[PDB]
Amino acid sequence: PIERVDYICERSVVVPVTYIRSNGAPAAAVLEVEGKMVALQWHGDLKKYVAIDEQDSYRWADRGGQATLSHLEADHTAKEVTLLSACR
Amino acid sequence: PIERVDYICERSVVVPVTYIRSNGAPAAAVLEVEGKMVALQWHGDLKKYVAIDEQDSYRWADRGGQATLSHLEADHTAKEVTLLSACR
Amino acid sequence: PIERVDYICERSVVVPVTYIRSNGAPAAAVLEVEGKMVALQWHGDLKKYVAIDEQDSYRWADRGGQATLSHLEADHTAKEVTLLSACR
Amino acid sequence: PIERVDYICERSVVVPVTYIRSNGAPAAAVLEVEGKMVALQWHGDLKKYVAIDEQDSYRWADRGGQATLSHLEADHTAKEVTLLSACR
Repeated sequence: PIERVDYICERSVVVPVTYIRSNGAPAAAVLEVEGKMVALQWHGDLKKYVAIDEQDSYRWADRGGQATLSHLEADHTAKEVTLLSACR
Repeated sequence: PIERVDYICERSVVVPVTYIRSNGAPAAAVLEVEGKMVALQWHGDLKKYVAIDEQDSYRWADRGGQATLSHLEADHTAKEVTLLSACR
Repeated sequence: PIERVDYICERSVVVPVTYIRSNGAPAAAVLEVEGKMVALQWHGDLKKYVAIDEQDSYRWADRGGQATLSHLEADHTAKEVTLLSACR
Repeated sequence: PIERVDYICERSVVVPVTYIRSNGAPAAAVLEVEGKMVALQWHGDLKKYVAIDEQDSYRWADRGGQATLSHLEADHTAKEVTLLSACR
């Protein structure tokens, strides 16, 4: 299943998302944020999508009506930075 | 499998693509073209990805080193319009 | 004067434009097309805006309700390619 | 004068900017951030460019090698939010 969902975040920022499912389960999300196309893979353990690029580790948490785009710099001192809190 | 591929087309136009595979086979492609995020599903019969939106029916043909972005307006008189011929 | 105008072209392609005027006259246009920010300068002789980058010579013709995005490759054999015919 | 400058910010975020000058002085900046084209006018008093849209009041401070994208929500309780700290 392929589903296009547009999210509207603070400052009227639009985050377009493509969700890709496989056999009932979340598998992939692709989104456009900060001028990048960000491919993310579902992480059932973290219950969040995590960018496939370890260098540029966006995370996208789908919580139904709401969603959160965060980012973790690739550093042990780095903490997850919430970048946007979205609504579809 | 999730794979980010960037394509460079005529006029140095960059088409970012996310390919999503399922059990060895192509399944989905997501690309950014003409300022849109375009979700496409693999069509084995047409051996091309076809937008999930019948209204805005981009097609993306992956031919290895080269790729073609086309579009079909949703009309019986409409013919496939080649929009870009890409290289990765 | 600075004016944001959004144009809707074929395939529902949106071309956002910023027009910059100086002392009553057109001076600059900035648009987003083909994933690029394209800065153009008014050419009174050609009555069209011409990209400042001679390498990537978009032209934008403002004809009121309608507008045309064209491109000229930097070659003597090259002819102006109409890329989009827009409406605001 | 029309000048294209690309800025690289945190998370490798690229902010393309067009600066428009008039008779030696800054006048306008157009940038692409958060998926928007943002037209800004120079404010000599604030020594920063301020979006022409009072609703979506990005500010862009050009400090030579470095630059800052901020935003002010249109509310008396709102404080300027630094969104990015850029380098050209």
